[PDB]
Amino acid sequence: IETVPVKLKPGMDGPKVKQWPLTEEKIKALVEICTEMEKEGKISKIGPENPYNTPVFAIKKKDSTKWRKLVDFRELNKRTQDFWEVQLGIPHPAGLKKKKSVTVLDVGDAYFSVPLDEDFRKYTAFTIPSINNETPGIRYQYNVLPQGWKGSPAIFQSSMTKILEPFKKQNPDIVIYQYMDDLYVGSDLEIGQHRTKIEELRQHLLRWGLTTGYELHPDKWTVQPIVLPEKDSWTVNDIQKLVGKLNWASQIYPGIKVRQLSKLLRGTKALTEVIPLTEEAELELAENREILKEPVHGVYYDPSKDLIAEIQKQGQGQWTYQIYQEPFKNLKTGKYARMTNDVKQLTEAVQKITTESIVIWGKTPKFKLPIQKETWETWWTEYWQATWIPEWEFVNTPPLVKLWYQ
Amino acid sequence: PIETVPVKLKPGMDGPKVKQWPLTEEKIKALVEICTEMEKEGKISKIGPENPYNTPVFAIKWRKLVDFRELNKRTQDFWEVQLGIPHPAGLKKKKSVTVLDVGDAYFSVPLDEDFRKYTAFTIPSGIRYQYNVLPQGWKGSPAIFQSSMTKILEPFKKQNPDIVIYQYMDDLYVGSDLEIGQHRTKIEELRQHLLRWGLTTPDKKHQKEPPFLWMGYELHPDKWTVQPIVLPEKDSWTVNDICKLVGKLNWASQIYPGIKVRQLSKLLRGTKALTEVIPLTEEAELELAENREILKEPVHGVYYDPSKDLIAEIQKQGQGQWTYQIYQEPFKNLKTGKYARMRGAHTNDVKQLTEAVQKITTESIVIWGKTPKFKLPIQKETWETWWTEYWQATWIPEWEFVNTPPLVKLWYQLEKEPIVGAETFYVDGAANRETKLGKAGYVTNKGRQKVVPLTNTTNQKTQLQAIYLALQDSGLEVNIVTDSQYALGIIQAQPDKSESELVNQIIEQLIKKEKVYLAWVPAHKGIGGNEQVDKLVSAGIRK
RNA sequence: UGGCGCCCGAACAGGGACUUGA
Ligand SMILES: O=C1Nc2ccc(Cl)cc2[C@@](C#CC2CC2)(C(F)(F)F)O1
Ligand SMILES: [Mg+2]
Repeated sequence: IETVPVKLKPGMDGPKVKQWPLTEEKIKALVEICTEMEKEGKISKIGPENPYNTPVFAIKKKDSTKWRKLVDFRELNKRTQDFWEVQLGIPHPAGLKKKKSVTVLDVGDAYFSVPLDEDFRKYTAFTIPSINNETPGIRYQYNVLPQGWKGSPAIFQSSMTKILEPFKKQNPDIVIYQYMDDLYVGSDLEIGQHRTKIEELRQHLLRWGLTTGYELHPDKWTVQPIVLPEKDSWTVNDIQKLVGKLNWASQIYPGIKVRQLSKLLRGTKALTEVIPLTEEAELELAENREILKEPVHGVYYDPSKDLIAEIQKQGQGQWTYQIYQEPFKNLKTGKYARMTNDVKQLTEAVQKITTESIVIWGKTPKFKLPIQKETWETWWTEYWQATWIPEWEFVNTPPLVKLWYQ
Repeated sequence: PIETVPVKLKPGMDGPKVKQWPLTEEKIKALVEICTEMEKEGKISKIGPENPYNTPVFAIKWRKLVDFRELNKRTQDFWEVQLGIPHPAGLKKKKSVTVLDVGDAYFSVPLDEDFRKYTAFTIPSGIRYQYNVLPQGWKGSPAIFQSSMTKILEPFKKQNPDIVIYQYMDDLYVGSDLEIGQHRTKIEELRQHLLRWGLTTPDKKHQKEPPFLWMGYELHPDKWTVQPIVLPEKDSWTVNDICKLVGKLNWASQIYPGIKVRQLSKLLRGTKALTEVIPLTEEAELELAENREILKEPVHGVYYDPSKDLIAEIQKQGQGQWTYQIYQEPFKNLKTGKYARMRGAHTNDVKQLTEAVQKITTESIVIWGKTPKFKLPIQKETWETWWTEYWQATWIPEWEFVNTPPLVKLWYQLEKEPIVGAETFYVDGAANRETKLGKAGYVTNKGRQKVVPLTNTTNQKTQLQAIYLALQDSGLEVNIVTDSQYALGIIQAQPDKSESELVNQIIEQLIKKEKVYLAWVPAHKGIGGNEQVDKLVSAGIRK
């Protein structure tokens, strides 16, 4: 095959990201699989000629024992953003988000059959670290399309369509969408039939040599709305907490009012004093209740703007997240109560949130993780199971935004 | 027979063309002698007319030293694969170890044929020379030599997996578990193997024996330690001396246990001139005396044993100082250290302990590639309450409780619901942005209002002051309603210490309280008594 | 002369809380 010329973003140089330290177990795994990759010709050892480097991690996908290489191409993806979005971007179908079942295959093994542009292999370089820096880390390139690089599916989509066209013709009701390395196969058939079609698709890929959470239910996803506390007797603290929550919610819902509620707190009263809601106050509170359940009016997805996902730790294994582009314009607010370990729960929440956005908007969000930068960077690879990696930043959660749910 | 590493300049740049500085009689005579010797050895070739490039050449017997500033910033960027160095704790016990100083290390690796012309020379009376080998001080010489040396050692390390070879800037550490007689024979094989590629290493007679002074460490075949650290016994201390003292005992902290640098490091704040005689504080003097006592006896580390599991016992030194002893066997510790750093203005023991654990985990992965089994001085229940009721995703790996006198615990806890029968205190404070004549006060449901003028206080300081008034004038149980997220955020974190003295006074007042509820109400919304407080604390400050 | 580590200070950008004025 002829390599597709890949041009880096003008005015930007290849990645030079430092390799994060890896445990001896991961380093041993990486050397075992990278030596095999070099033997097969997928990678080649390089000298100090090129200064580029992308951190490489080792993970274990769900329900798997063999180790899996996870190369962090987040910086390379940014440095080549034009190539894989406008030149060869993959359109996102708006149908799979409404499908009963959306299976997530792993077609990233078919990219290694496509050679990579020689002038671009320099930027796709990674170093395998050594414990205690005893020996120099092993430096490798990619003689074939790297998987986890957003440009490989764009280059391979020409071959992927030919692979899936015979399948899609016979199954027009299946919405197949690949983001980076997976293949989100959505269908409205029952669970029994849908798995059969996935097996048919899997057998479809094997005939071309493409060896193959795992299954999602987009139709069963509902945004968790803001719910105000309900009680027979209201204390001064309860009204104060309610007014503070409603006052903050006014930034999201313009129709929220706290006028009559504040009229109950006129003088200086004990926080435990029981305040009997007046008729006007009760009516206004009811008005706020029905506004909150309604969706945020005027909020629409803007493809140009990057999605931002904010996660809050509600405690007891419950996490609340909100996906937005502009502040207070939440495109989707949810909760990850599935959950032991805070980092394990946060990593699972990040992967679940990212997968939800991929099948809804076709793009991972920017994550505002409520975790220390060093704690996450050290333990996030022990629970990661997704081939893709989103962009995250670490923030200090304000105490009064954690009250998305009491 | 060494394969050259292709090199090229940065895009749009060309080889430097610098003027040669007229050398003196004693420099020119020596330089030509060096150039003639290297030329006869093939390390330099004469390219006068076809190489319109030049670099500054000077002598600093005489040793040639060319400054490659112009060429260093024009050559392609290299990847320094090994930037850090191995901590001796990460090494492993070896029965026999030898150090081979690679004579003419860089000068044995040929330079790229297309790049030699850019490293041109010029010596007055001139004569032009170019480097046929890796130059000294060049940007690519370290990376290229390490790559070239690594490829030279791979066919020998593969044949001798038992032998462990570590390569540094110039010296080559070849450790082995073989006997002295057998080890020397194997080292000769490496010396002959290296000689096949032209690399020269010293013989046994000209070799060095342990200890091996390496990057400040004094490495033995079975134990390691930092090089002898002697602290000055002077009377008057300057910022330069404190910087030397802090650095010297920071090096010792990784082996010597219980090294405190908190007080001495604080003396470096607010001082710029290095000649300013710092009046060493009693606390700083006390720490310095303790550090001197710790360094009285020699402390030797131990090498990593992969067959055993790492332990990491952490101790609390007080005042935000932590000490950890990473070990595998009892009382024989591979490495020690400290975590005196404070993340943020406000912290407590539990949050600091988690940060200290994370720091140990990060340094343990780089050194040993595995996290240790921590032995923290914090109760399991105490940690459970913290991380369960904390907004971060804090987590620490498998750890065990060790009962030491300085246990880690939460000095106070804020009630999750209003306290029945406790007088409510609505607290707020307004600070002028020009005259800084702020004001703080509180209003309670029992008609007990108070105000105290403040000076040189900020908006933030006044809010904390208003909280402090409520705790002072309340009983054991107090309900505090503050309309500021700054004060709420600080107190809700349950800090035990902080740089600010205003918050510290609050902490010592929160502990005395058996029950404290800190509520929050939006400002300017007329939320009951909070509106009244703003009237008192803004009568002559805000408008 | 370059690199790394620690500390101090300054300028930058963003991510927040808050005050005053228009
Ligand atoms: O594995 C080991 N064990 C060891 C034991 C004692 C000494 Cl002094 C040195 C080592 C060694 C090393 C090294 C570099 C710091 C100098 C060696 F490579 F073997 F030389 O690493
Ligand atoms: Mg105010």
